[PDB]
Order: sequence, then structure tokens, then C-alpha cells
Amino acid sequence: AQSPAGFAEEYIIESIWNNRFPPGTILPAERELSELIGVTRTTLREVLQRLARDGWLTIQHGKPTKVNNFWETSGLNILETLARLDHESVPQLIDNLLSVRTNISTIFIRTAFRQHPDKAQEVLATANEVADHADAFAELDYNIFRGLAFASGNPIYGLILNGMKGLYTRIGRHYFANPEARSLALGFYHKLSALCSEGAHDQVYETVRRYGHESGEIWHRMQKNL
Amino acid sequence: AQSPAGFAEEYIIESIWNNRFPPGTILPAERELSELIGVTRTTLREVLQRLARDGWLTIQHGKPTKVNNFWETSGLNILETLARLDHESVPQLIDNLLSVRTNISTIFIRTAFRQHPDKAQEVLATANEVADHADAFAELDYNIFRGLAFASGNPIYGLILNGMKGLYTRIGRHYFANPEARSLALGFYHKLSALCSEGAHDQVYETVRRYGHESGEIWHRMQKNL
Ligand SMILES: [Zn+2]
Repeated sequence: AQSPAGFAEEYIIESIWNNRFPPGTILPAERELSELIGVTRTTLREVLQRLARDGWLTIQHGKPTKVNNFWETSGLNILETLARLDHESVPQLIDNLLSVRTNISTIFIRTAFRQHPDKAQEVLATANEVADHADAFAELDYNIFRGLAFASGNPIYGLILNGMKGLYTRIGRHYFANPEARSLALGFYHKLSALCSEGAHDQVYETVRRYGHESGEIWHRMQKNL
Repeated sequence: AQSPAGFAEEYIIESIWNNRFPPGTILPAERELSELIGVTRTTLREVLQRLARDGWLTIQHGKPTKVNNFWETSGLNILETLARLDHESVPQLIDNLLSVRTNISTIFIRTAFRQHPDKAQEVLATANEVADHADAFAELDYNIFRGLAFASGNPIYGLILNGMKGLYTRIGRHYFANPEARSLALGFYHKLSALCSEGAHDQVYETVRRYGHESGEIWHRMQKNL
């Protein structure tokens, strides 16, 4: 909410989620919607355009605006919104995002080590001198996975990490408040550097999967308390 | 272009890409920009909001609008735009997207077969009676990969496929114009069904990688002529 546009956007998303405006149906006319929400038509139009780009709506000239099935039309951009809309399902959403990070990274880290080890090493070296605090590590960690994704030579993995950033770093800012989380991560970045230097193979997959499991354990034990 | 908003959006993206409005700098004032493009301020605002959601810009109240480094702020949503902006790099972009589909699917197809084989089988069965035409196969193929992504039980893989849809199906509509491409795909869906039924393991990874390589060969030989 806050600003009129912010309030309108949140109102419409909440209305779609709670089925006031069910996915699969037509959105109410602009005049009725603006009057219902309490914003000007120009403010509403700007919000509708934003929602359309995020996949919540489909807008077409000379045609009623449709409320989409966002599970079919939205991308990673809605992760943060999903976390806000369904608090009870947040634990599972987080586990799912961490699993995606682990498994997709096995692919691009292996490729990065083979195709651009110099870039991979530069990325991993950023862990040096990192501040021993949650916010610093949350950003460092995200930057390392995103950096390795681009270091693969296939920027599409980078675009995927870009979409994951919002919720991924949010998790990180809480996860890395745990000193052990920071320690395990540093050990991981250091091991990855060694594997890259040695031109290792199977060890990369096993090392990344192991990190996902161990970091996942630390997170789960933190999550269980909340 | 076409509509005023369409023209304005294309103009701004082209200007960012060609460094008229360099990433890392501030976007020209709205009054100047609307006058330069030839659209109303309201049309411009709607376009700016759309561009911001796609990651091209960062808009903040009481602060100049920044032109972002889209490689850092944009997600899969920009794939189609990238293809239109850099024709010479399209062949590589396509190869990269196909590689992502292949490698990420090894993960979610394996998971789907283990966690929800019934859902995986339902998805694969949609290949039955499929029309022997490019458009039909492009949609079927995308629906099968997206379907298996959701069948994994981790919807985030589905969100990734959602973001890939635009460019992925565009490739498909051309790729599947080749009768052999359609045949190889049907053989693949049928083999996947058999592997799911048998509760196969290593065969899944090997089969998916093989399909990526063989379909990639067919596509490359088509691409080379263009
Ligand atoms: Zn997106």
C-alpha cells in the first residue's frame, strides 16, 4: 500500500488470491475498479500495466482484461509476492527455492569450472575479507551463485538467478545471522575454488549437493523454532 | 511500435541497448522524454512502469529514474526482447536456451518420476493423437516440459519454464516444421513414459541428455542454412 499505486496493486493481487477476481475470469471494468479501490483511473492503469507484466493479468486492445492463472503466466518475479500472500506455505516455498539453487547450480558451476575457470575464481575470491555479518553474507552468497551462473558462459542461468534474488537474499539475511551458516558457506566457497583449480569433476556435483544438504539442515533447524 | 505505448517502449529499449540512455546512468526527465518520443505523459508513465517491472529501469518517488544494467536486474522475461535486439547473437541465445531446458529438465523430470509418477504420466500421455504440425508440436513440447516441471512437486521449476515460454515456443514453431524433429520428440516422450513406469534412474539423465544432443543436432543443421 503506502502510495496510491502500491495500495491498488496490493488490493488487486489480494483480490485475485482470495478469489474476489478469480483466475480464469474477466477483471471488472476500470471505472468500477477505480471507484472500488479509491484511486484515479491513471493510477489504476499504471498498476494494471505493472500487474500485466508480472503475469497476473492479460491486457488487450478492444478486449476485456483477463485475470490469468498466474501459475501459468508468471515467472520468478512473483516469488516474493507468493511469500507474502501465503505465510503458512512459506516454509515449503523456501525449501523449494533452496533446492532449485542447489540443483541448478550443480549445472552452471560445473560448466563455469570447465569453460571459464578464471572468471569462476574471480567470483569465489570475493569471499575474501567479507564482513562477519548476516547482510554482508546474504549479498556475498547471492553474488557468488549469480557470478558463477554467468561464468558458465550461458547468461540464461544468470537471468534465473536474477529472478531468484528477491526471495533468495531475504532468506539469506535471516539464515546468515547464524554464525555456523557463515562458516559453512566460507568453507564451501574455498572448496569450490580448490576443485576449480584441480579441474575436478564428480567432486563438484557431490560437493554442491552436500552443501545444499548441510546448509539445508542448518536452515531447517532455525525454521523449526519459528 | 504500432500503438503509442508500443512505440514508446520499443524506443526506450532500443535507446538503452544502443547506449543513447546508457545502463548505469539516469533516464532523461519525463517532460523531455515524452517530447522526444512523441507520446503523452500518461502514456510515457505507463510505459516506464512496464519497463521497470521488466528490470530495464528503477523508479523511486522523489528520485531520478535509473537505467539499470538489465543483465543484473532482468529475468527470463527479457529473452524475447534480447532476440529482437541482437539478431546476430540469436543463434547462440537459442543454443543457450535449449541447453538450459535440457539440463534443468534432467533435475525436475527425475524428481517428477520419483515423487509424482502419476502426474508425470498424465503429462506425457498428452502426446497421444497430437496433430502432425509444427504449431501443435511446439505447444505440446512446451506443455510437456512445463508439465513435468510442476509434476516434480517443486513449482519453482514451473515458474522457470513459464519465463522460458515465449522464446522457447518461438524456436519450437520453427524447429518442429521439420518432420524428423516431431518424430524424435514423440520417441522421447514415449521413452520417458517407459522409464517412469520402470522407476528408472541413471537412464533418465542419460536419456534426457541424449535427446538434448540429438534434437540440438537437428536444430543446428536447420539453423546453419539461415
Ligand atoms: Zn520474470
